[PDB]
Amino acid sequence: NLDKEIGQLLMCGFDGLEPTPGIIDLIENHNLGSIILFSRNIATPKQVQKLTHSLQQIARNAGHKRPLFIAVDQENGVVRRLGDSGTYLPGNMALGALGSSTAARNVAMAISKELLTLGMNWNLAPVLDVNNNPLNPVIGVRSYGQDPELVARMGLAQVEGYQRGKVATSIKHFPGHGDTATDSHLDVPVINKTLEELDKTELVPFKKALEAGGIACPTSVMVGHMLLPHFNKDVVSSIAPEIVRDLLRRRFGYKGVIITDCLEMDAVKETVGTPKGALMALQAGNDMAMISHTLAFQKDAFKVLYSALQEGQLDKDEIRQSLQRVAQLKDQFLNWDDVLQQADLKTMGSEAHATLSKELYDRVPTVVTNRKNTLPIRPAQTDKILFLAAHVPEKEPFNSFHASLLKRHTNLEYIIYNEETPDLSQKIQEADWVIIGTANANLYPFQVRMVQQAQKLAKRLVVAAVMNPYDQMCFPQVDTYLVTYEYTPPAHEAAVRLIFGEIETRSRLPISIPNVDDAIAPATFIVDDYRNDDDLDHVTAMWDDIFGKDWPLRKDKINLGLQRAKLQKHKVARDSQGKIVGFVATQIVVVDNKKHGQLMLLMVSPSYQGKGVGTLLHDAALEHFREQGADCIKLGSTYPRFFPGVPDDDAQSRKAQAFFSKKGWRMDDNLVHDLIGDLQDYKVPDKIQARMLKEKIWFGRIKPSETWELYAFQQRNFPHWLSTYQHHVELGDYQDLIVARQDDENGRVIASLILNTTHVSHEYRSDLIWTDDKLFGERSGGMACVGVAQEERGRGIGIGIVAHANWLLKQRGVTKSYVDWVELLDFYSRVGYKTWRSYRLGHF
Amino acid sequence: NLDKEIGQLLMCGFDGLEPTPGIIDLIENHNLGSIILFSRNIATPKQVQKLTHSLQQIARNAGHKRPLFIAVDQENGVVRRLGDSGTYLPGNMALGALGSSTAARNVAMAISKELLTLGMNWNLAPVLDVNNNPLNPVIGVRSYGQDPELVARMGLAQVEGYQRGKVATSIKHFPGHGDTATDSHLDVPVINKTLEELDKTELVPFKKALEAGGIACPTSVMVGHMLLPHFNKDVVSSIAPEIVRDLLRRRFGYKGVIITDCLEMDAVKETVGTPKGALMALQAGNDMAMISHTLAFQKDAFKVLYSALQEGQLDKDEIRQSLQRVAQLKDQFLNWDDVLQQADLKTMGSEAHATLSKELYDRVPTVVTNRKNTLPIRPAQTDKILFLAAHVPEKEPFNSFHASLLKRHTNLEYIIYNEETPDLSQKIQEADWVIIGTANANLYPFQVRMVQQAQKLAKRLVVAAVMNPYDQMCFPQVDTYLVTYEYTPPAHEAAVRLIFGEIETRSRLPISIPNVDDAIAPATFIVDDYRNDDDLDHVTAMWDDIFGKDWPLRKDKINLGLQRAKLQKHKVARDSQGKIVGFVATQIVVVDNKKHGQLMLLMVSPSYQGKGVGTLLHDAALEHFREQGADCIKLGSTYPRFFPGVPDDDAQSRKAQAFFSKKGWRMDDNLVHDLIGDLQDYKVPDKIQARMLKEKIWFGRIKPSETWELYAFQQRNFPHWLSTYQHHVELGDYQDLIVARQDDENGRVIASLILNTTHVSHEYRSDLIWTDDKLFGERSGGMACVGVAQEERGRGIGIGIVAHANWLLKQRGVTKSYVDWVELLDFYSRVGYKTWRSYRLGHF
Ligand SMILES: CC(=O)SCCNC(=O)CCNC(=O)[C@H](O)C(C)(C)COP(=O)(O)OP(=O)(O)OC[C@H]1O[C@@H](n2cnc3c(N)ncnc32)[C@H](O)[C@@H]1OP(=O)(O)O
Ligand SMILES: CC(=O)SCCNC(=O)CCNC(=O)[C@H](O)C(C)(C)COP(=O)(O)OP(=O)(O)OC[C@H]1O[C@@H](n2cnc3c(N)ncnc32)[C@H](O)[C@@H]1OP(=O)(O)O
Repeated sequence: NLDKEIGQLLMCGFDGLEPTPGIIDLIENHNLGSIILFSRNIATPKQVQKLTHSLQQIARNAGHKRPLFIAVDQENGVVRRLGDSGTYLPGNMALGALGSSTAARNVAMAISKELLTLGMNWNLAPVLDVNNNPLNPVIGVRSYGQDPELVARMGLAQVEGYQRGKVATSIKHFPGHGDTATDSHLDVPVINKTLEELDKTELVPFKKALEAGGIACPTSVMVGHMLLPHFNKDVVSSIAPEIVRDLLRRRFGYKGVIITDCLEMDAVKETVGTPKGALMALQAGNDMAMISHTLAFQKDAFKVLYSALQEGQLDKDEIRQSLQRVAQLKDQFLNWDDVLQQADLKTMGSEAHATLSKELYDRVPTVVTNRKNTLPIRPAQTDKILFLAAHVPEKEPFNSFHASLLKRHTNLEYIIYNEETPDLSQKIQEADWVIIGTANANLYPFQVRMVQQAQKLAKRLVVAAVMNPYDQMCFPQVDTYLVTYEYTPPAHEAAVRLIFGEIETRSRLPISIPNVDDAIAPATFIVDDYRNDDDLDHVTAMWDDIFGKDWPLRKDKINLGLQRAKLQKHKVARDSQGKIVGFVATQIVVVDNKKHGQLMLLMVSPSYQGKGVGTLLHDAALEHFREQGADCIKLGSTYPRFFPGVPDDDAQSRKAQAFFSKKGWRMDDNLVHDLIGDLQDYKVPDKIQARMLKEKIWFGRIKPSETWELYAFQQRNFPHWLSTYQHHVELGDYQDLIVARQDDENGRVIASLILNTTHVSHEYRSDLIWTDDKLFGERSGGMACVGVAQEERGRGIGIGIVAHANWLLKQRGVTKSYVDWVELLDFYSRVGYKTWRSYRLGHF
Repeated sequence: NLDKEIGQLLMCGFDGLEPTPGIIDLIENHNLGSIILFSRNIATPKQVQKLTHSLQQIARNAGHKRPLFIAVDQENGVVRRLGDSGTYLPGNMALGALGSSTAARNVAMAISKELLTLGMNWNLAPVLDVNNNPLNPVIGVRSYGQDPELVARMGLAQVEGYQRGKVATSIKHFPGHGDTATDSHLDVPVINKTLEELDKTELVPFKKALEAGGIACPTSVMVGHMLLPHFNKDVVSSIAPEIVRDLLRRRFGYKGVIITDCLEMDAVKETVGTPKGALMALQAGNDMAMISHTLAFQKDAFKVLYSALQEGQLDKDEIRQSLQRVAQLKDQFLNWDDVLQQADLKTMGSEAHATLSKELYDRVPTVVTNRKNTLPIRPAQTDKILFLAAHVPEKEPFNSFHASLLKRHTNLEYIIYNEETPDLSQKIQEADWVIIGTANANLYPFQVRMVQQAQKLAKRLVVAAVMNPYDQMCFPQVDTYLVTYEYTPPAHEAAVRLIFGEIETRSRLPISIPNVDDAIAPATFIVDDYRNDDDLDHVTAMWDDIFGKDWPLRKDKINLGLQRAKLQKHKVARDSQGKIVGFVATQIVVVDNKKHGQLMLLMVSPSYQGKGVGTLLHDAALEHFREQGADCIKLGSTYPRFFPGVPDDDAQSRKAQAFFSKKGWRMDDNLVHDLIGDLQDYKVPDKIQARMLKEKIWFGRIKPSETWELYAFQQRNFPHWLSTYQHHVELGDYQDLIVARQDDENGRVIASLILNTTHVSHEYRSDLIWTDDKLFGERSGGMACVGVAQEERGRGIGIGIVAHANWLLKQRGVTKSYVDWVELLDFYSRVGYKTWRSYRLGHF
């Protein structure tokens, strides 16, 4: 009935660097729909492309309707299956400490690119567990931090990032594994909390992800293994319908794929059979069962499901809906052509991703205490440095630390200390500097003793914790302590750079360290909602301060720009004393029925630039868009607008272009221009008069009863402008809506454009805001949305109607004319317009 | 201015039950604007009225422009000044535990009523401090609870309630005194937190309150005395401009009054002079200084300000702004007539408030643990009960507790234990039941010993913590433990009621008790936003369960009512398993440019009524209105609409009316009716045909070009209906818009009404939803917004246009006609309408 088809509901691993006979059977006979891989299987880039293609080949020959999913746990920091095949980029708490959702988004994009070229098309990530427990072993630095809002902010960003690169996601571990001291792999963790308690922390990031507007909403959710007595005290969360069906499916109304964590962990293997745990998972409402590692359970589980399917121990109607959800998920990401074609090995962003890693990691480690100003250290060449590193329970992970120390200082001793290590007192007292490397000392007593010992003896001690940042809770006497949030080579490089004062701590602890309350606070800026009643004068002053030379702009024009923005969301940045230091403007517009986010303006005061304020505001902007589902984002705005893209005619502006591309904005190669035209003594050239006379073209306004003819025109020929014409009509600016007609005032509309003139057009028209005496004057105007019908092209009408528009402006007393956002410079050269300012567009 | 005027910026108290020469001097000569009273000054209702009236007269007599403010700390739990002059109603944590914002609002209203009648017109309250510290001596139960969101919720509701009752407020203590173990009256409390930290908890309730839309936004804010080293490490927040101006005035942009806590507290007096401190307070940016007790300081402080005014040590410009803010505030609440009248002491709601006290306190105390099912106790008359209570550091608080037990049991011994108390072991073992009253045992070790002692010896133990609820942290072994949240007499009464099983625990701990993980969790219901894609069928089902008998209503009509709701915010209530058990519907509409909140519908499944679900949904709705500033609230809705008020034709609906009035809704004495009229064979009466023909009145549809004539009519004569007409015009239903014109189809508009007809009117018209075969059926229609110009009344037009309306409807094939929400029954009786259903309206 559904015997072969139920293979799509599974995900299974294997051992080695090429397909086993096991998984070949499962795929070919039992229609297995998803694979999972680990470092065991990741040989190296060439081997993996082959491996993924091999599995894919066998799947197609075996007659699968859709291609396999090939999943992996790529969380990036401490946990990372790529190894040396792919780039080291910051893991979760590292990113949390870094504090930029944009940074995290980019990391996920960079990773998905790498995974997709190798054949991975499903990253089991991100982790949305919240780390409010100092002693959490399993989810330590795998969580972004202690604050559920920070976890949401960063989580959404990565789900976007990964899925933006055509790779599926799984937010985990539902309902929240971050609050326990118990490890899921070893024992059964208990979360003794009610739904009300869960709503306040655990579920915050999950709720926010599920409610995301578009690409930032995850495509699957993973249910970990934890006991929740207030919901189900008999069985673990993955197989309890109170957690899966009642909470995730019913309450939250989640329509996507639900999958389990590995059913071979002791939390479910030592409560029931892993083949039994597979049945109870799908009974609870899971769409999918995970069985990584040991084949035998994979065989059993399959036969367990077949028999249960015969009885009626599985609701056949529910399994159909599950198979439907898995089909939908596959159709979103998978197609046979490019799944088999494979991409070239150089299409991994290896070089670009490498320079991202260097750039990010310099902003990661935190100096937590520095009571004696030991850091930065500036030893003399002949000073003896003792570097003591803890043993690990990857093999010698503190060797990269050692390497990085060597680049700065060679008179160095490197010892890996453990429980057995003979007494090192004498070395500690003799050395001029002692550096100790802890790795979860708060879980490994020998490290705490080592640090406490050295504290008594060392001349100058510094302690770097490279796993969880909580270690100093065990030795608060230590005056100088820092954290790297992960033991990766680049995290150690950055940690050494920090120690030698090459770099400066910019990150902020995403965590509380118990018994350590004098944490060092960097200068912090906070983002509030813009309040026009209170903030307008300051924003006005900021504009003149930054743009006043080339773009002087009075308070009311700024206010017009800002107050008329659709679905607006403007923010300011304030220092600790509430003084405004930066501003960002923002609107959302619908085009083709896609939400479009427009970043209208981003600016910060000169004396406060280069402190991360721009980045704060910028992230607040994209985080808002992200939640709203504004997935197509633009630099500058259409209407209303300060700039259509990024100014190009001064250095500070071009510098701001680099700022934006470096964050991930795709800037255009070519420029875009605003034109200026003198009309002092403008006459319509005779050739055009004669042409328009010969063609029998009529120009003039549209009347209210004729509006439909102008809308009909725009709908057929320039639908992207209809809303602009409609906006003016709402204000009653009919005198600015000029049309060309055939023969006379009753002929069909064959062309049109939008005039504007200072003091004539409605006060809420932002067509021309540059009315300062040093730019365009009082006696100023312009035109826009110029267009001729397709049928009527090549009769000289376009140049006619523009030339007429110039005449009309001259009639109104206009001496200086503004043609905004155009490219055909030779066209407007024929009627006296030379270029005024240039911009480079950007989008995302 | 300016020296006389500065007295308006001061608040001073005094000794006795009549004016001292001291304050008489301050009022008469120094222009003191505000008084503060304490228990010293309150003896009895009669004498307080005489006191407030005397103070008020002297101010009037002495030539004050505006009345004195008369302030008091009336927090209602452990902090009260009224004593027995006013009703005992639940203090803060009692209300947090109770869990209803409507209950907190209703308390404040009752208290502001009692205060005003005595001449007290400023309550220094509510406390928005968040109590996340288990050891907090000041601000224990004075805080609503641990969750800042709960504190905001209740805080807004009380600020509404007090100001609703024409009494001023001061939210306190900015920036948030909830997190310390140090007491402000004794020593300087330190809050070592950054702005970013404070924003997470301390400042949440203050921000929520400051951003409230209308009456729930507070009119003053008090700044406590606490050291914040990250902002200012030299002086306490009261006199630190980094807290007062930079944070409250600039960053939050608050425009109301800022006032200090008492400048006589040791935090201010023992750091710097109390006179000196008043100068620094106004320098920091405070509007108003408090000096509650000592005449010498009140005298000196004034002398310090007069000299400070001379130099220019005070920004004179800033003082004028302050004086204007005080003037603003006084003008909002105070006028000489009411302030000099002494309202009858019958107009204190004493008997009603007594009833409220009883009703609420039954929903207050919580049974926290009851492992042995000791509660409820059922002692035989001859059993011996021993009651041991802690000494206080009032009188003998647990006394009332003693009196309450006596009523249930005669054989009872009562001993107030302390440190000196000789051993009591013998009586404990001998007693059948032992009851121990603790009063912050976690602060007083002798109580912990006493409980530990009894834990082993006593036969059957129950422990009642009557101050802070945290006491069981000191003795988790105790199986049977309850808490009252305050030692007021009715809190104790309710506690005893719970002990003997007369009542049952309905509250939930608003707090976490350390070392007690097994709290008795009652079965709870959580409220989410209504999702129409998931919940429509269930809400439709729920409708049929509850109203299906007399009001059968199809899904699409329910969906129309709900989706067309303006500024909608609908909620559902689920149980732990996500099953929907209740629904509330809501919209906001603007009339006279005030926001009007409309409670469209409130319903819960029958099997789930009487479990607090209606209250949960109800409060969620009122919290939303309160925040939005929708201060005029209605039962039912205008357009769209299920009901215009509460139905009256069945018992369940009449019972639901009681439900609303108990919560404080004002229900009308009279009813309001929907009408039904059979048109099967209707004819226009001959007398009316004549009258119309005689008055030469013309009827017919309004044409699009004539729309302005209809709007002009409605504007001049029925402004409250304009928006409904406009709504129908947007849909294009001109064929339902009938007018009366003078002679002719071109005559002035003199009357109008709105028709509707099933399958003829636009699909989004909700005029008539009752189209079920058993109600009005498919051949159905109606009229609304029937109105004759005031200059044209008594020409039989009203009856003419309505008689015409029936005719037109009959022309359409309508047999049953719906006239909704009317009163003039005899009028519609003349055209064959009898009453169909009746509703009682309700407002707040
Ligand atoms: C569509 C439009 O909005 S167009 C208008 C854009 N505005 C302008 O053209 C002119 C005004 N420009 C500005 O206000 C600013 O220069 C902005 C908005 C472009 C950037 O604001 P800033 O606060 O300087 O940004 P931020 O401080 O995050 O700068 C990031 C860079 O500064 C450096 N930096 C930031 N903080 C630190 C720190 N604590 N220590 C050392 N270096 C730092 C980094 O190198 C970082 O990356 P990059 O050098 O690779 O670019
Ligand atoms: C605009 C319109 O909506 S028109 C109104 C139309 N709606 C209806 O008529 C629907 C029919 N009625 C109902 O659905 C419900 O009865 C409602 C909505 C009126 C009230 O909902 P309920 O859930 O019953 O209210 P709730 O349970 O909060 O309180 C009801 C009573 O039970 C009591 N109660 C609640 N929980 C408990 C408990 N755990 N133990 C003991 N008593 C309790 C309350 O104190 C209250 O007592 P009171 O009668 O002395 O005031």
